Amino acid sequence: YPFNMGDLRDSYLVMNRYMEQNQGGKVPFNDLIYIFGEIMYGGHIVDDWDRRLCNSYLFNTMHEQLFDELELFPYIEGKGLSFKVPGQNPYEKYIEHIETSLKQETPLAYGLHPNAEIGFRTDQCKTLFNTLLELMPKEQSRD
Amino acid sequence: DRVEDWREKLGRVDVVVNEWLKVQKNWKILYNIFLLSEDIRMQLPEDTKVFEGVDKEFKDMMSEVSANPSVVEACTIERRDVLVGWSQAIKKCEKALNDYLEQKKKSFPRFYFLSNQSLLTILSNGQNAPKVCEYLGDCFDGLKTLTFEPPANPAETSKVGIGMISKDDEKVPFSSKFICEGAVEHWLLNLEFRMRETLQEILEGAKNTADLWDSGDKPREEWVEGYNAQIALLTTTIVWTEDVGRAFEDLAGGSETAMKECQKLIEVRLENLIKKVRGDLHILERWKIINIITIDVHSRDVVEKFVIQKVSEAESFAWLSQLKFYWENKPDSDMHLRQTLRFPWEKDKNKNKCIIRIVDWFRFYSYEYIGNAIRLVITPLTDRCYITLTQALNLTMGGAPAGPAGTGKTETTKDLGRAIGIPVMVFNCSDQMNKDSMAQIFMGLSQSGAWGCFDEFNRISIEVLSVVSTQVKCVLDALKEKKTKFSFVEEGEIQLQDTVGFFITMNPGYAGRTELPENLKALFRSCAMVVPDLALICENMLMSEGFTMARVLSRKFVSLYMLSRELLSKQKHYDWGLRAVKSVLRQAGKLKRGDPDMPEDPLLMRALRDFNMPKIVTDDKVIFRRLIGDLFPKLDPPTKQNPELKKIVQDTTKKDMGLVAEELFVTKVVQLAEILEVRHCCFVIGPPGSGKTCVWKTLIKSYINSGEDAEYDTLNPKAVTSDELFGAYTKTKEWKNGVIAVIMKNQVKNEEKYKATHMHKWSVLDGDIDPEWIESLNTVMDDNKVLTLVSNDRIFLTPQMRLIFEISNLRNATPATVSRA
Amino acid sequence: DHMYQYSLESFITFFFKAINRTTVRDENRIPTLILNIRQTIYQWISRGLFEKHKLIFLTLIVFRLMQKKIIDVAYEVAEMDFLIKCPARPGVENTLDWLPNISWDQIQGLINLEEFRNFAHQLEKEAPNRFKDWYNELQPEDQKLPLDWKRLDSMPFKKLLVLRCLRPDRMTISLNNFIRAVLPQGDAFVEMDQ
Amino acid sequence: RAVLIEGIQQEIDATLDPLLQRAVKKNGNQLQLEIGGDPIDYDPNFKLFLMTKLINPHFRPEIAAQCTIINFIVTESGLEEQFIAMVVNIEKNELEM
Amino acid sequence: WKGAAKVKFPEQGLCYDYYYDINENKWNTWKVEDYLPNDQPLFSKIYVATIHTTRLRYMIDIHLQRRKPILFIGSAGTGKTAVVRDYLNSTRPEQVSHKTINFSSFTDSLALQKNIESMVEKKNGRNYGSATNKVLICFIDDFNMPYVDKYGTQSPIQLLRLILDYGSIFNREQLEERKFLQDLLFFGCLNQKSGSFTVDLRLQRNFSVFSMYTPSSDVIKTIFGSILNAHLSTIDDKAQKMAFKLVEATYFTFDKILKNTTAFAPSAKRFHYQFNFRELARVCEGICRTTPGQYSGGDQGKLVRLWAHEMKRTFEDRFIANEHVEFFRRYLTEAISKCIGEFPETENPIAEPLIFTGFVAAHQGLDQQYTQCTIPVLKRVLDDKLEEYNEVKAQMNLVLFQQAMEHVSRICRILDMPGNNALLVGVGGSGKQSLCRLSTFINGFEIDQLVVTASFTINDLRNNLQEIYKKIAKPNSIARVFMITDSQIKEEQFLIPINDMLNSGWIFDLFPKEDMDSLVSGVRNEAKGEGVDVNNLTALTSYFLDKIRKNLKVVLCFSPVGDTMRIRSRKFPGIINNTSIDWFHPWPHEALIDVAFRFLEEIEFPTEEIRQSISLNMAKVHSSIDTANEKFLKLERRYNYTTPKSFLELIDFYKKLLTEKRETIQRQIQRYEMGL
Ligand SMILES: Nc1ncnc2c1ncn2[C@@H]1O[C@H](COP(=O)(O)OP(=O)(O)OP(=O)(O)O)[C@@H](O)[C@H]1O
Ligand SMILES: Nc1ncnc2c1ncn2[C@@H]1O[C@H](COP(=O)(O)OP(=O)(O)O)[C@@H](O)[C@H]1O
Ligand SMILES: Nc1ncnc2c1ncn2[C@@H]1O[C@H](COP(=O)(O)OP(=O)(O)O)[C@@H](O)[C@H]1O
Ligand SMILES: [Mg+2]
Ligand SMILES: [Mg+2]
Ligand SMILES: [Mg+2]
Repeated sequence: YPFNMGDLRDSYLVMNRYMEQNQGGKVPFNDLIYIFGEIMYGGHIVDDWDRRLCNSYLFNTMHEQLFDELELFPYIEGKGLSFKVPGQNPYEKYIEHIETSLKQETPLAYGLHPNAEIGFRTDQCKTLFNTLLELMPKEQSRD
Repeated sequence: DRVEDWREKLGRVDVVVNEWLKVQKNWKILYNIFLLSEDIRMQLPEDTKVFEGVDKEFKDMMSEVSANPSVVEACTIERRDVLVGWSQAIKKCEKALNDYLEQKKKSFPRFYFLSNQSLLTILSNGQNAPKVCEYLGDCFDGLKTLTFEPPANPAETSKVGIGMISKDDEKVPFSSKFICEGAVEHWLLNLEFRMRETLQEILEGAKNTADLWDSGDKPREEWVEGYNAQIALLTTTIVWTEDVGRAFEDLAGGSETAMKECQKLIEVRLENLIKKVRGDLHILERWKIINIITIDVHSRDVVEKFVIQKVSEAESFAWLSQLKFYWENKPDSDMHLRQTLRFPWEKDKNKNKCIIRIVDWFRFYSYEYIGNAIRLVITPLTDRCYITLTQALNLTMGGAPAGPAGTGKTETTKDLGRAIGIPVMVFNCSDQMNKDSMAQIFMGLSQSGAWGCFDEFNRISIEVLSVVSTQVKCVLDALKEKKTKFSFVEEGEIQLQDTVGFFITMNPGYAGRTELPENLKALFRSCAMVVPDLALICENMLMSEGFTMARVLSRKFVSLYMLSRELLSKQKHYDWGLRAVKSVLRQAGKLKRGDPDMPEDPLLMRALRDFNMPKIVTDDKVIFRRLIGDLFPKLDPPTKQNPELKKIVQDTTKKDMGLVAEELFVTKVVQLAEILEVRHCCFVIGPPGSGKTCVWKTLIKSYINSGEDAEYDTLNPKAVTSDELFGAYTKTKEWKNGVIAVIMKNQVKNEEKYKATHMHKWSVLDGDIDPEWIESLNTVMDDNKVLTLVSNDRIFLTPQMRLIFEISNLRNATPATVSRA
Repeated sequence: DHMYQYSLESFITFFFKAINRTTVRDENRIPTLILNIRQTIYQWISRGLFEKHKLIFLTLIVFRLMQKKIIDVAYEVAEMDFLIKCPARPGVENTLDWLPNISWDQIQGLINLEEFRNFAHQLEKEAPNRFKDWYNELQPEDQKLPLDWKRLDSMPFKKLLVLRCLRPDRMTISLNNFIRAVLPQGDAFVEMDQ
Repeated sequence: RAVLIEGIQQEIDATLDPLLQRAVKKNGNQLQLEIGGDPIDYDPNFKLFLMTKLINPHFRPEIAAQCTIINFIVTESGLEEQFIAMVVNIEKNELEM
Repeated sequence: WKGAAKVKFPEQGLCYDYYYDINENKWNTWKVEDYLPNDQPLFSKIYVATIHTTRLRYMIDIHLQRRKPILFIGSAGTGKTAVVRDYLNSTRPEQVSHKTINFSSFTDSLALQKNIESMVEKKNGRNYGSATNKVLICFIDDFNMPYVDKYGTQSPIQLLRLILDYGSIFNREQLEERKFLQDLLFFGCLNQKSGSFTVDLRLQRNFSVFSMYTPSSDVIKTIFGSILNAHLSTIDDKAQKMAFKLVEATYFTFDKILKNTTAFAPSAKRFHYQFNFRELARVCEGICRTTPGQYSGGDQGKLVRLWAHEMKRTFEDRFIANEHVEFFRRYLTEAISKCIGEFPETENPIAEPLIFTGFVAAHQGLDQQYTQCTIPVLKRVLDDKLEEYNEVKAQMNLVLFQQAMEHVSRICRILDMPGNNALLVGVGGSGKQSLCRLSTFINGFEIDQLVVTASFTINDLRNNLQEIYKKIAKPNSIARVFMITDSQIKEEQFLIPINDMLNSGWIFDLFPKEDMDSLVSGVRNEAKGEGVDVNNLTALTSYFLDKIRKNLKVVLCFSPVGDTMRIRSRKFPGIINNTSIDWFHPWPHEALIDVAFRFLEEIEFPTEEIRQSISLNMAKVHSSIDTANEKFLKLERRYNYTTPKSFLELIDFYKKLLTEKRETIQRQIQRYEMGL
């Protein structure tokens, strides 16, 4: 699916327009996940299994506890990555907080298992030796 | 030096020869625009007198060269420079018109959607009003022509307009006389407003009498008869939004029944309206009532979904999401900020205005007459496709519905706009679209608050597509700033009406695709379009044909045809698609209208079985009969046998044919007669050696022995060539009458197949159906009883005339060709 | 992949550029000229290549040097063919708890190579004691097979063969490690423009 | 002077078949060969190069005898043998002049 | 079907070989009329009744007494056409009117309608039959052949299914007029394994289908036995007992070819390897040429050679691969060890230099012989006759090496056999065209080749063909040959006329029916002289067609490259089956050394030992390319090809380059010797 910065920008402009109308009243997360999930990442998704996934992410992150520090990483019970939504601080702090999240890339960030990475590395190795086979010149030039 | 002098002479000839062809062609056009247009003549008196001084010259200079015919004698550097003199002056009197046409497009901005030829014609016949009205069918969604008061002097065409006529000939009368003033672009802009005023004026009268058909003597069904299709739908949806609003206010009080009573009342009106489409009605007042069915069936499905999910609060998303239609004079009107006020009722703030709300996009109803165009079935997908597009128009960017061809991306964008009221224009982008051609579209779209759907926009040259972006950006960038007057790229200062939208209907996996530059995709909020759920379309088609329990039956129906595809022996002559559904529902509908008291389940069961059996082969008869017996468990089907025709077929087969009248044989003759009575075009297919000819020949010899002389002209279509069959022009431009086509003319009247008393004539075409051959006949194969030829001579097929195709195998046949017959 | 098309005329300029950037004056020129030409042409192509194709193109080079025997590497014609495409022969249901069926199906392909003919019966001689312990460990390309298959580690291409068959995840790192050892200034080829 | 015919992948056009025949008919002093419908005069010192941008072409044996096939294909040791002369001109430019 | 309830069959016979006689009530076996020898010069007119041919003759009479159309389906060369072409000939001319329509692939629904409209007269109203209620037979041969369009529906076939069912052909000019057809029958002759293997079951229904079985060991012995026993009763009282011995063999060999399918089967590359009656006919034709004087006496050896040869040169000729030529000669020297059973000596009657020719006797001054010459006698006569063709016609210089010597020998044989049309397949440059022109001049015949311009039309071909058919049709006519090549056929349409010429007599509708009423009239003064019946106008038209067939030979000259011959063979049945194929192999090593040496003559050489020696290396080079060309196709995919024209253009170039080079020196040396 083609996801673009315009798709994030779009969903910010709608979020802005919905947080300017509520003000002191409680935010409408349930209203705001549909427009985020089903509309801005409707356009791309037709499969209806990817659609169920696309929303589940969004249901997980977006609720009342988000404004309090909340583990953005899905079901990290006792793994220890624990990348939270920063509390009230100056703007500059937010960019530093993203550099403070561990440099190590894990699939565990996305809710997948570590052993999902092991499969990707195998698929990476497979796609090398399918491209090498295509370009392997002259078939050894006989003997 | 003899040669190079001769080369210079040919070099001189080639310039002056091309200069007449440049002038003559450009003159011929500009001449025709001035010729027979005293209207256009008096408008530009400076560039018309100049032109008359260039035509009168040209005719004299042409008759002075006629003496010296040869190019060598005719060609002079004197002649050349004079013709360059005209190219320069005819360029000025074509720039004069082009700059004048732009003035009249800018004055009345629907003209931008007319072909420049049609605009020149309307402007030429500004006095002759009824010729102008003819071309407003191109401009508008409905309003094909106007009605008129027969005038004082019969030589004069009538100015005074007493009503408007739709493209299906539904009349909407005007409150008083609408006169056609001097200028064309002036009385048209006066008309464009009056359209919306009457529509608006009638809606006040509708919503007053709409609150009255709750309690008052006049029911809902008898009330719908009085008003237009557009206004009788809007008023139905306005009193639904009211009802569900009163149901939420009650359910805040604590009354649990409120949302169940709301559900009950919606489902009774829907049932009571299905009993109206069953009883014999006028074809205009079918759709005025069936468009109300397809909205009411959705109304029900929403209030069900509220009762199941137990949503007991208004301003929950569930209710915001749904497309609502209010009828309030908001004393705290936020509408002047949300959009711009255009119309006088919108600005009045004393009289009640129709407002349309959906997920924080509230925009007044822009009353553009539609004229009983068929509303699509409202699916769970289309509900979302409204949220997407509305959110896009509120976020001041275009909306890009995208999915496989046949989904109806273009149709769902049109229907949203038609619901909102707004005029939706459609463009068939063919990769011949220049910068200028597209620039004119957007300028006219921008000025006249309209919605540009672009059917197959995906095939626009990536060159011109990179401009489209620069033009679309410039308009959208203006809408964000909310500028009334905005600068376009060329012809800067132009009016912008706030309600403009853009929609690019892109077939994502279509061949010859120009991938949109990332720039352009970032202006167009995409939508995911799936082939509409077969269940929902059948559930409509069932309610169209007088079935009260349609919902349940329609789930049984989708199940049958879906499983049938999987577990029967795949044949080419089987059609389990939606096309074959409609036919079996039509034949079930004629059997409902015959006997309404019978339960709906045994009647559908009978119809489904009765028509799918003669399609189905021996192997599949035993499994299919079981498959129906699964879906309809305990229903015992009685075989509906024609008792009179079966006797007269048995008698003919023995007496005047000689063949043995087997019980299974006459069952096939009865099964052909029933197919021919509803379907003009039949396929008596089978294995090579079987009773295919003998079955249709015995039917004829009963129609002779019961009704009147059934004539038949048996041609083998594949035997003769496709050119010789239909007929085509010789080397000399003289159109030869071909075999099928001359039979089709000879049968209408004057031959042996003529119409004196012949109750059923039919031509039998006993060759193998191939795509190239049948393609020319595809017009008649469809619902239209109309045959087109190479000479453009039409042969309108009579309703008492059939096409019987006797085919062994449908191996080369297209899946559509099978469905048609 | 489209738009990796390189002219002979453009290549010739980078081939000559490389000859004119050599500072070595006839001492060990012919050796140091070859090296400079490989790096020069390699970087020229890589800059153009996407992330995913950069590793593929570098392996083609070291396998085409191997194929033409410009650098000495312990490889057999059949062995390189097996590495580039693993035929997975089913038939032997006998497995270990730790080994996937796919890994095993590849080993029955590997046993057709005359070097690894006895490698199966070996894998059922001290199966959990040696190979499970090896297969489990993180970074097994630098670890050694303690049933005296040590010798494979001492020949970097034959060991690279085994790793694909048993533990393919690590291949893309093992190959990167192999490039560096076998190829002259390999460490400079793999790092490139970091 | 000369004509190079580009494309001409395989199946040589029927109009060339009379030209491809090296035979030229001698009409007294002036030589005239019959190409196409109408015969035209043919002057001496005329060349006709045919070139085929085609990896592994296939010609009718009849045509292969009628026109001499000449394969300019830079492959394997080909370039190698060009690059030596190239390099030896650049490196050891002394004792190449 | 020997599960047949009450009326049991007699044993020792198939159910086919028994009809139920009412007067005996037995199941008598079909009785076959023993062949009486006629004097038909065309072998195609000879018809020996077999068991199968009588029990079909009945079944055709049973489907003509009724209006039930018949279809015969059998392998390409089974003799279906002959069975029907006998019946139609034996019909009464007042009851039946017979006309053949030989389908060509290009026979469209228009072309059939013109043929049917020409046959049928105009009754009263819109009806069209024969006046006097005759039965108008329209015999379709090669029913399958019509062009199968992309979809799978043959237009002419679909027309017939409009004529059989409703009987109403829409008039292709004025497409409103129904035009009902009456009293037509259609006699099909479909062969499986050619064109559209099967036709639409929607027609085959309307027809009664009758298999025609591949040649049996008995059916061959009752036909070709009866032809020779008859034709050796003539030659000698002895050398009859050799007839059955040779006919036993010609089968035995014919069988061991069909049973070894992996060697000799009809394939895409072996499309002409079709071995059926056609070959046994023109073996039994080539033995029927033995004149009593030059064969009478002890025939133990002389016959069996004449056989071996006639066999050899209608099978070897056919074969492409030299493995297949070796396989054949093993069968042929098994056949002679069993059937002819003499194995006369250690020297086999079969040998390398076995050449039989009827022109070598003529030239000397001996009368209508077809006896064997030796190679050195054939070398004198041919060389003398090439001198005689250079002297009178346009000069053609060729070498005459043993293999080209053999080629004239076995083309002069195929022209001499009346009716039999030649088909010389070989790579362009083989000199098939040049050797034919010689072969033609050897015999007293006059070659007529059409001269194609760049802009040529079907109508201009049909005036060139119509010019030839004005020369044959005069009585005292020297039989004109018709030379065609691959280059001459610019488009595939031109072949259509040609396939109808070589299939039988003359191409249907190349004249008006007023011109053909005058051409018939010019051959009424010849028929009285022959003693054939006059003012019958059925036998006279027939007798003329036999004279046109006899005085027209059609030699077409193709190349087997890129399957352009194969697609022609597929489209036109005539080309391959109706003509006696003779394949042009690349020149042997022994030949090349001769060919080179003739051209190296009139060049100087120090000790003349060089000139022989060069001509060895000129052969070796051309033989050493063909062994590299094979290495080049096996090693890489790259295709190269060499032709005998390629070699002949080397010898030219060397001669030209050697003179130039030597003339540059002989000038240079002269300056120095002048100066010294
Ligand atoms: N009910 C019947 N009683 C007697 N004879 C019949 C009956 N039905 C068919 N026949 C006979 O069997 C044949 C049926 O073939 P028919 O005439 O129907 O052509 P068809 O098979 O439909 O055509 P096609 O082969 O082109 O598809 C005819 O000979 C007809 O007389
Ligand atoms: N009984 C026979 N007597 C003489 N010649 C026969 C006989 N049967 C078949 N032939 C010959 O066999 C050859 C091939 O058979 P033909 O009749 O052309 O039909 P088809 O193409 O169906 O084989 C012909 O030359 C024909 O004369
Ligand atoms: N035996 C031979 N000796 C010398 N030249 C020969 C011989 N056979 C053929 N040629 C030459 O080869 C040429 C082939 O051309 P052509 O006669 O048109 O035959 P083809 O049908 O093969 O094209 C002949 O014209 C002749 O000049
Ligand atoms: Mg029929
Ligand atoms: Mg035949
Ligand atoms: Mg030739």
